[PDB]
Amino acid sequence: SANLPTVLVTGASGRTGQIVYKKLKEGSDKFVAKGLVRSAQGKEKIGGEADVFIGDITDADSINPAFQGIDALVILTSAVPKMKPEFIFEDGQYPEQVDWIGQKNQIDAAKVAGVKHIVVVGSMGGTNPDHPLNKLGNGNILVWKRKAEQYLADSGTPYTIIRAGGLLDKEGGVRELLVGKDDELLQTDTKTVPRADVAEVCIQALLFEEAKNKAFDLGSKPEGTSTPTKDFKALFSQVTSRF
Ligand SMILES: NC(=O)c1ccc[n+]([C@@H]2O[C@H](COP(=O)([O-])OP(=O)(O)OC[C@H]3O[C@@H](n4cnc5c(N)ncnc54)[C@H](OP(=O)(O)O)[C@@H]3O)[C@@H](O)[C@H]2O)c1
Repeated sequence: SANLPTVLVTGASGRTGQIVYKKLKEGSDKFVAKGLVRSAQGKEKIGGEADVFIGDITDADSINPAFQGIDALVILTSAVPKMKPEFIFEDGQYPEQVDWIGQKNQIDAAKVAGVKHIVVVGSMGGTNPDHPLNKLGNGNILVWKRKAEQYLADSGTPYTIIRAGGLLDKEGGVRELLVGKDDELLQTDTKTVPRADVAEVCIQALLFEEAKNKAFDLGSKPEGTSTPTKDFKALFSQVTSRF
């Protein structure tokens, strides 16, 4: 409902996705949490609870049930490279299918259900088509994720696109978070961010109107070189880019 949003997080058994899922449950006062995962193993990993759905984002009908009644969507799905030390994408699970098409299906499902807000987590690197990450498993992962991002900006639904720096497994809430445009943070040594702060930014974007129709790159300052971001109003306000 307008005042108690049902928020679906997809890739909810993912590393960032599961922090988003728990934070929607921990604070299941301001939100009703709902998770989408790819397998029964993923669903059990996260508590196996009733608000978790199983589906394949490359099969639009298999994910449609999860979208019923939702108010917001946080997309935390990604094509994931597999190792045979050389990396490859499983068949029909390339960034084209998973990140472009897989996300297209979420976005289309969400418009149907009348979602007020879709948040998507992506990656820095998308202003440069020759970026090293695109070579990984011959995928063009950043190209396809950008396509999904542009498709989301295009759809008419209020959106927040979060292009994270290198993901860290470090404590959330303890860093100054930095917000950039067009990969500019990649010139710095502040171009990486804990998974738990990306998760926090997804949830915060839900709470502030200043986050709607914004696209930014997300980095952080090392813990101890500044005061932790506590004021997300100010943070979102410094963004002016729509893409
Ligand atoms: N790794 C980095 O340092 C880096 C840097 C910048 C940005 N990012 C971006 O940040 C985001 C979050 O990263 P993360 O490492 O926390 O994510 P992650 O652990 O790799 O999780 C991605 C999730 O997507 C799910 N998924 C993949 N294909 C699916 C499909 N066929 N149907 C349903 N679910 C599917 C995976 O399911 P399973 O559990 O079943 O595998 C997984 O749970 C990603 O978009 C990533 O591109 C990553």
